[PDB]
Amino acid sequence: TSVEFWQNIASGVGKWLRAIFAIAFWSSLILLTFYAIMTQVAPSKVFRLGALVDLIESVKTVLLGIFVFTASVTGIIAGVAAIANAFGASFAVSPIDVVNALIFQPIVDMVK
Amino acid sequence: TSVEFWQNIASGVGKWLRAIFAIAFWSSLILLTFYAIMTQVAPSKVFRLGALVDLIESVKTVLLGIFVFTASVTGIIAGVAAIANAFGASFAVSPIDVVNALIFQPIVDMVK
Amino acid sequence: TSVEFWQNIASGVGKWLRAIFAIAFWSSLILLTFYAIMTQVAPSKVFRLGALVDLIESVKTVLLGIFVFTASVTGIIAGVAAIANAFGASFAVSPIDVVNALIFQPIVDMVK
Amino acid sequence: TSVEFWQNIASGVGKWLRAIFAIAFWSSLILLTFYAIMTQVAPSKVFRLGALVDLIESVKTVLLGIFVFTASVTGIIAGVAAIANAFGASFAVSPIDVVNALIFQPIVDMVK
Amino acid sequence: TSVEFWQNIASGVGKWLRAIFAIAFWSSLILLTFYAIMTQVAPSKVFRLGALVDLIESVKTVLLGIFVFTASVTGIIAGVAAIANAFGASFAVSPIDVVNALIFQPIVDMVK
Amino acid sequence: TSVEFWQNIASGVGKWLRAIFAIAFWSSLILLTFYAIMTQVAPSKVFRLGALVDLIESVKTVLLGIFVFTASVTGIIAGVAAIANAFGASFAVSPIDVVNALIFQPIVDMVK
Amino acid sequence: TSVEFWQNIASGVGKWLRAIFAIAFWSSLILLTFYAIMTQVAPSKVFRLGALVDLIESVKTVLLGIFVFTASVTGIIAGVAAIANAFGASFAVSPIDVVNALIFQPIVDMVK
Amino acid sequence: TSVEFWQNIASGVGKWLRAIFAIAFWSSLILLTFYAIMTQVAPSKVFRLGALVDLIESVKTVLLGIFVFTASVTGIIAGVAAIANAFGASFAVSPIDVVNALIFQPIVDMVK
Amino acid sequence: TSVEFWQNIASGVGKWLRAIFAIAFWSSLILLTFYAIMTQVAPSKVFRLGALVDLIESVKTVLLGIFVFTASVTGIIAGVAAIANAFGASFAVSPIDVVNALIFQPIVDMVK
Amino acid sequence: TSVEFWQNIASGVGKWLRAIFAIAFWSSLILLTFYAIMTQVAPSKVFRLGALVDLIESVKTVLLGIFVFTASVTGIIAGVAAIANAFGASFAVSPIDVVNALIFQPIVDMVK
Repeated sequence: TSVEFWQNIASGVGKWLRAIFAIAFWSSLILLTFYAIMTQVAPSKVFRLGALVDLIESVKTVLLGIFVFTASVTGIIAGVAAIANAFGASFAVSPIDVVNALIFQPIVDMVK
Repeated sequence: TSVEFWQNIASGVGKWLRAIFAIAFWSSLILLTFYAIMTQVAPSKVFRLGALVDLIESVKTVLLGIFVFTASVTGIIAGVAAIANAFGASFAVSPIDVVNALIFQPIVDMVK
Repeated sequence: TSVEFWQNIASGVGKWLRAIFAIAFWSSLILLTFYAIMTQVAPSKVFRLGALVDLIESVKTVLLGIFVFTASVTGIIAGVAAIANAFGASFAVSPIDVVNALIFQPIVDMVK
Repeated sequence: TSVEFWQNIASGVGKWLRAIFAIAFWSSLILLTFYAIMTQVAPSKVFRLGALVDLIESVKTVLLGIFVFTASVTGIIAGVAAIANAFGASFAVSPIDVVNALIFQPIVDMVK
Repeated sequence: TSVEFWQNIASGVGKWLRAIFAIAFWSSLILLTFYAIMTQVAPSKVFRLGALVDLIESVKTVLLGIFVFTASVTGIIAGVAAIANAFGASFAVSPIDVVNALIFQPIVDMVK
Repeated sequence: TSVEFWQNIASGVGKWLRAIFAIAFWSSLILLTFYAIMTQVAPSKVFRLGALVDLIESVKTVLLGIFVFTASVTGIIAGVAAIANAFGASFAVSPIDVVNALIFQPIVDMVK
Repeated sequence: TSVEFWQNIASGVGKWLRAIFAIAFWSSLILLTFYAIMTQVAPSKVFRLGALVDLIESVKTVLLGIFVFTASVTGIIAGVAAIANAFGASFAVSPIDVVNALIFQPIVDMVK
Repeated sequence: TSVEFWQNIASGVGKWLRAIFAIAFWSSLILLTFYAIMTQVAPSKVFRLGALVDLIESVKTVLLGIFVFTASVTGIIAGVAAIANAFGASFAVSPIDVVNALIFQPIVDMVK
Repeated sequence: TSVEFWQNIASGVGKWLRAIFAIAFWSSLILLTFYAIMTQVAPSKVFRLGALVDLIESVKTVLLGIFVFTASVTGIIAGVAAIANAFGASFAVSPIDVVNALIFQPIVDMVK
Repeated sequence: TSVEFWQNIASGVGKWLRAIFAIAFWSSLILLTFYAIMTQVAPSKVFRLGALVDLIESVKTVLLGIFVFTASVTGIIAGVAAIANAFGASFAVSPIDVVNALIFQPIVDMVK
């Protein structure tokens, strides 16, 4: 119906999504903690060993997911910036600012 | 539904998990004590010897579990900090503070 | 063919599904009991230990499933209620009543 | 096919399982008795000593199993009761009644 | 190409499948026997104990599989019979006859 | 490929397994005899005492294994017979005949 | 690109696979030998007993694998031969020759 | 990479394993000799008696291990030979030659 | 707009794609290395075994992918060359040069 | 974004992985040393015997893992080299250099 309506809805959903993404990262951390208490308390050696293995699995998968997310954001922004070339068009969007704000800004300002 | 709802639930579950993790560490200590009384009271020499061996087993496994937990936390935090590089992004999260608060802060403030 | 026909079929299948869901929850409880007798009777220590571990696995998975179900119901109802906004539409559905009736009402009125 | 069919089958299997669980507990008691006669009759001192040790092993493992069972039942019921909160839902199930009926009611009414 | 061709092929494959299903049930029985001789001959106590545990595992899994099969057959036949209702259609198929012939008829007429 | 092929292979392996099971039982008997000659010839008192203890161990473990085997066979056959109920299905398999033929028939017809 | 090219590549990979399969069978034999020396040299009785048990495990699993392989080959060839029927088609492939050449021909011509 | 490479590696490891197995058998013999000198020199009667008992233990365990090894080799070879039947396949491997070469050929050609 | 514009863009994207394909192959190699360290460090035997299995999985899938890629390139080039026939048209493109340059040229000139 | 960026990241992760792999091998050596001190200090004979057995287990598993790693690397490189054939393509990669640099070069230059 009107432009600022869509602007407001997009901004709201964006902030909600980045907030819940930070919550998701810290939930991965708490799941790391849960596997820690599991390997601390599990009676048999084999269960503690399996808890250590899946702890390493969780840390590796969270790191890989973060890597893919940041790499994809940088890739899309740099691809659009480069595709502005070969045509003469100027794309001054400062990719570092957007890749910082979308990825690491919501994460940092949290205390557990 | 709302952001602070998820924030509160995550904070509550985090504090509960760290508290029960400290309880778990001190339960490992009391299990050490139980093996101590076992090797103190076991009539035959062989049973006292086995109690000593599994006492050493328990101390080694608790130390290894603590090592894996702290190493994994430091590894994930430092990996995200380093992956902030090569892209120009800034990740000022003070990894020492989080590795202290998640690992050793709940443990220290307990008296048995 | 006619409206009340579909109304009746939907109501019947809904009541059947909630009844069998309560049966499912209490079957999870009886499976907990089965693991209890397993760890009570299993001759070797290792089998009792594994029964304890999978008992904890069962309780954690049933709790997680209940959490996801209730959270999803609350999320859909609150999302529709909020999407009634930004347009002026009124959605007076009392989400608490529906999340109670769909989730906890069938469960409570059962005795094992 | 029909609701009361599943209700009857679940009730029957539940009563059978709790009865056999009480039988299991009293079988642990009779195994205690068997180790008692073993340490009473075993000719060499070492065999009587080992019978005493495994008698203590049996009593400790039965006590630990009972503890884990009752703690898990209380934990699941209290977790569902608490998860009824933060949403406004009411869960009036009287956890004490169910933890009594599932755990200690079948055990008490037996004479050996 | 022609109706009785498909009728014959379906009947043949059906009889072959039910015969091999009865063979499968009696092979589960012989596997029970193999675990019996294992726990009878295994030198160490721990191996006999594990053979007893996996013997119980095998009997429980065969019983659960038979239960799921018969329950699914009864469920599909009764569901089609009930779905004949609410429309006025008549479905006189005698579900007991089919659930007997598909499940227990091939099994009974075998001697090991 | 064909039904009677599988029938013949199953019957052959079944008879072989029951024959070797009877051989296993009588080998348990000969091991009892070996412990008897050990406690008869062992020079020191302690070795004769230990031979008596492990003789009792062998007899108790063979009796327990036989008990578990026969109880499991009776349990599976009676469970299938009872699960034929609640559905109307008839399961006329004469459980006593099968529990006799699988358990005690191969054992009896042997002379040592 | 051309027919005999694919013919040659398929023949080469087939001969390589059957040769390495024969190598695999004889490696199972050498693993049997390794468990033999383990149970011959293992100092404690329990380790020799476990080596005997896993030796039996290895022989049973190799025999079961060979059985499944030969049964599957015979089953596929006989199924295609039978499916040539009911349509009038002739399938003169001599299943015995192929089941011999694929299974036992590479194995026999080896000396360890 | 190539067939004769795997052939050579398998042959080499096989010869090494059979040689060390013969060394193991003769080491069992030298351990018999060590128990002989122990019972010859042990001052107290009880220690000589215990040395005699564990000497008998060693001879019985070496004989049992050799029996299990040769029986397992004969069993696997005869099982594959018999499983060649019921399918028409020919398995001309001369089981006696392989059971001789794998078991007794390395042992005989040694002088202590 | 102009021919050499499209020529330049196609050449640039082609070189970028072949470079990242070589990077992908060497990343498959480093993933092989990661599974190697996993099976080297994994505490329990089962985890090392699974790491070996998925290591073999990775090598087989990389080899199959390379095979499909090179076979598809050769197939398309040879198909166009052959379709030049039956019409009299000449297609002198030297398929070996293109299948070398597109497949193996980017891979070889890399050092890890 | 750019080629040398991916080149640098791949080279860095490769060197890090090979360094930590060498660390892993020497950690296997130190674990061998730990089992050595265990069997040196363990009071009862049975514990020293078990330490010897698991010492042999550790050496065998490290040797098997190294074998699988080097064999897989040689296999993939030789498979790609051979698949360069049958198409005319040239693959001059010197497999010996890569199998040396990826496997043994990081290991050798370490002093413990």
